[PDB]
Amino acid sequence: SAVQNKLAALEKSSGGRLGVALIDTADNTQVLYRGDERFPMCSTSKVMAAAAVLKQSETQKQLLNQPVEIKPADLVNYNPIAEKHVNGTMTLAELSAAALQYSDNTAMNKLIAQLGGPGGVTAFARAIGDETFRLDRTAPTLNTAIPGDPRDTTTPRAMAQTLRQLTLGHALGETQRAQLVTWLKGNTTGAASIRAGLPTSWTVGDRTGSGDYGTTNDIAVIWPNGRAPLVLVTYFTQPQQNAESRRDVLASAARIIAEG
Ligand SMILES: *C(=O)[C@@H](NC(=O)/C(=N/OC)c1csc(N)n1)[C@@H]1N=C(C(=O)O)C(=C)CS1
Repeated sequence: SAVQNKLAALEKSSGGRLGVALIDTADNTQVLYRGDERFPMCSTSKVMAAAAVLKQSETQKQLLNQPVEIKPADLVNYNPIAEKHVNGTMTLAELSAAALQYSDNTAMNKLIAQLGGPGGVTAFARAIGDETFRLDRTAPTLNTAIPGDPRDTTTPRAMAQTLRQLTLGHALGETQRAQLVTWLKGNTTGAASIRAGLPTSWTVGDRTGSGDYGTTNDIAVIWPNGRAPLVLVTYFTQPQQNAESRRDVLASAARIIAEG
């Protein structure tokens, strides 16, 4: 397709490896670029973890208000919200918001711990039909993004299908799906990523990720106006261990999708 040549040229003009999956929920048509290659998910894995806790809350009705202690030993590499509540508590709802809206890695680990370890996150993926997602490590080591490492990876096609079901489908209960939508719409870390490539009149919720090898990720659900919503995954990683972030590549991929 014309879009695929447009993305291949963007990739060639980036020096790295680009993966894209778009779901047009008008006719279930899809645009895929390296859609079945594995990419390090990095902090985009927070969507699966937060959704898995939301699924638990369908049975445990008060689970989101459960306080969780934040201890000095819980702190890791990037802790913007959790560091404000050390020696106190945060609720699972507050931890979910911190993970999904500020990329707080301590919050992600509290979600993982609530699910019984990384295997509890992968389990929820399999329970909703995602046979590709795998979470193997806690934060921050899940973001090492080493070329060829199968750990903590998924494919663009699989993540796009999962994100649809979580945010627009019925993989979650209605109150839970709406809460995840509110959290994603309120993300603060995505202004330079997919959001920067789309028309200003489209509503977006997304969740970014980054890691070594200049790994720069964003997954988003997009509501243009008066038409069927979109689901877009843009993953990008580079050959150099110390490569710089390239959020502009995700913005440019979204623009290219949006054109077609
Ligand atoms: C998720 O992607 C998080 N990334 C990391 O913690 C990384 N460290 O892993 C050892 C990392 C290495 S280089 C880099 N840019 N991140 C958090 N995610 C984001 C995000 O939204 O991209 C952050 C900017 C805070 S770290």
